[PDB]
Amino acid sequence: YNTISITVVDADDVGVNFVVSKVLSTLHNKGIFNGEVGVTFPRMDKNVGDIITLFSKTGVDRKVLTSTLNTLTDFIHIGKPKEADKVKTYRKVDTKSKGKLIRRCIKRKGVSAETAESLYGNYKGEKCKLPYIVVNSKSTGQRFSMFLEECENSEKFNSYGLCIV
Amino acid sequence: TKLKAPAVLAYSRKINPTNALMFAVNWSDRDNTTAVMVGTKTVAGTQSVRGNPNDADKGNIQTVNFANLPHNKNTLLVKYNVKFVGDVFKAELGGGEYSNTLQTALENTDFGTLAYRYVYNIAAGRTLWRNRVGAESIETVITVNDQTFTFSDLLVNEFDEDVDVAEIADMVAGVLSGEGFVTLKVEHYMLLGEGSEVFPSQEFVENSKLSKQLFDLNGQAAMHDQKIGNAIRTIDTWYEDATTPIAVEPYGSVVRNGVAYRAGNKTDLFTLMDGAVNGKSLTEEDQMFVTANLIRGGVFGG
Amino acid sequence: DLLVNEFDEDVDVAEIADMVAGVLSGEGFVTLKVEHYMLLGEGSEVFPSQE
Repeated sequence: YNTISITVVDADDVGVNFVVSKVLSTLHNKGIFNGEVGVTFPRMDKNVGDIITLFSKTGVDRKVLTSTLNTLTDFIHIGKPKEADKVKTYRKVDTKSKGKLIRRCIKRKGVSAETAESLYGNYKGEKCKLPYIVVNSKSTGQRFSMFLEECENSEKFNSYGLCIV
Repeated sequence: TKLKAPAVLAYSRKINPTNALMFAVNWSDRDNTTAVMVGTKTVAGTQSVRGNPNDADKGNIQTVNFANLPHNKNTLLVKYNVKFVGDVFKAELGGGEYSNTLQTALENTDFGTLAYRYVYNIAAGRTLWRNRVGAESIETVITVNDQTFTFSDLLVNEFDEDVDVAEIADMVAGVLSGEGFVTLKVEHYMLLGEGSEVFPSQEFVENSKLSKQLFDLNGQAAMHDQKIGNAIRTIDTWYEDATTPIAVEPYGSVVRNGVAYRAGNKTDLFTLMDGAVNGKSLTEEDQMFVTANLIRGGVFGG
Repeated sequence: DLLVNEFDEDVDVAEIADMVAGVLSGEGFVTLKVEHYMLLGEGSEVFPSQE
């Protein structure tokens, strides 16, 4: 599908992945990822990279995303819409640690704090070591790291531009 | 000739900034300055590295710190002052016919260029370094000797041309060349938003369990003076493979990238300075590097 | 306002100096209390003695 590049210009002032995460948050909160625009980073290694690449089939134009990422125009670079037969979609993978499933278990099974705690004691502690972006959610008022790993392409996308089901 | 540097030759700082003060006004109503404070949030306990039976006991005296913009206002007011001082050839320690010879080698230095660039840094707004990203509109009012000079959109890296920057630079250059002093009152105005996470000075954490330690001034979000100074020092454009202006340092060693932008092809201060002292005609752009480090100050003896 | 290095003649200084000369010449002692007011600015760094 045809695609557009979004490039973080060299930023001595800030972390490059911090600009990447702010770009992803602004693309998310100002629409963009309707269910078709999805990012892809030709430079995902240890980090997510600096080159973001949005690939709506319908087509992702610049006028829209230069006015969307206007708060980011100080150190962002928007490429021209080019074409690619395949894009490596990444998907959202979440990390589980303890208190999430402790409260999930006493909410569902009707167990006791101590019962759930005992059921999960010698378990849990997931620590993904995958490239990531640190994202500030708006519906829930905290910050978190969204982890990204390569999987097969899917027809539909989410609001962060990763793959769904 | 072979004049050697005194074992203890030291210089002082000329450009002295103060600490910034974060306040919350409205873009239209700039009179309701509101103390932006620093709150605490839970998080303590469960140090939780893999194995490591030694540093697992870790006692917890923890609370992360955070700071946000009041939800009634939308404009961040950053406030600091900059005192420029003269006599850039004052060797506090030492001064035995070596700094005097360096003075007589650095008389033909263009203070005008340096002056313009220093003022340009302020007008551009490099001090923010974190709050800059995502702002709608920035307004830098520089009150130099009772003359409020409002600046706005000026490029950070590329040194653009502006008559008003040059005007303030004239006063600065006069102070730099001879002896005098000038203090300018800088107030930045940035349309951030209601409930916007402001970014104060992060502070040194030791071997504890904290990750969010914020520097505050009596319960008020503030930025460090040393960081403000580093933002005005970002003008080194005569280094090996000169790209973006970097912070003027004797060895050009930015520790964030772990590099050495002057230590490499004999472009470090010590080499250039010794050459000039003993009798080597330098280039204007490289002798200005020496003057810039004299303004910065430090121990240049040994 | 007084000059630092160049010693100019000022009468009020000479008045204090008079009573000091007499003390130093013969016997007795004199005690004089000094206060300095400095206009630096908002939050300027002060410089105490080191150790």
